[PDB]
Amino acid sequence: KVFGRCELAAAMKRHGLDNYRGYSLGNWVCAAKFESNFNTQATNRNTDGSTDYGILQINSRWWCNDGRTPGSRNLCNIPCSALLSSDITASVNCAKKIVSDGNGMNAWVAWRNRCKGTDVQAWIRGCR
Ligand SMILES: O=C1C(Br)=CC(=C(c2cc(Br)c(O)c(Br)c2)c2ccccc2S(=O)(=O)O)C=C1Br
Ligand code: NA
Repeated sequence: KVFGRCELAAAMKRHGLDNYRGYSLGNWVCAAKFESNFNTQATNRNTDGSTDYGILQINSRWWCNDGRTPGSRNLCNIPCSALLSSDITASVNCAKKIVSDGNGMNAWVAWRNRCKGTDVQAWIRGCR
């Protein structure tokens, strides 16, 4: 599913991401924009053999099981395919674990390089 901007904001807000660990909703929408262009079926194969999955491009080395990332963990205790669903619940709850790592949203390269420090509030402009 390719979400609309405010459609994703509403789903992320309903799922509690607005100011989660201090990160305003716009930060999460911005991260999803640049990680996946709002597409739940986004994937990217990395150099190390891991794969990033879903609207927030969550990685199989630590967070989900795809059966093809040797030596990896499954800390969110989900198949990586669950991160591709139209329903973003699994991606959101796994992201909450990630952002609690200690490095916050810096875990998302696209957030650090394209959202951090910018006017992230624009990403929820006009939404209810
Ligand atoms: O006592 C509660 C009550 Br009541 C609600 C909630 C949640 C919730 C709340 C709202 Br409101 C909502 O719109 C959605 Br969707 C889920 C929730 C449930 C499962 C997983 C994550 C959440 S989380 O989103 O809170 O992380 C958790 C506890 Br504990
Ligand atoms: Na894994």
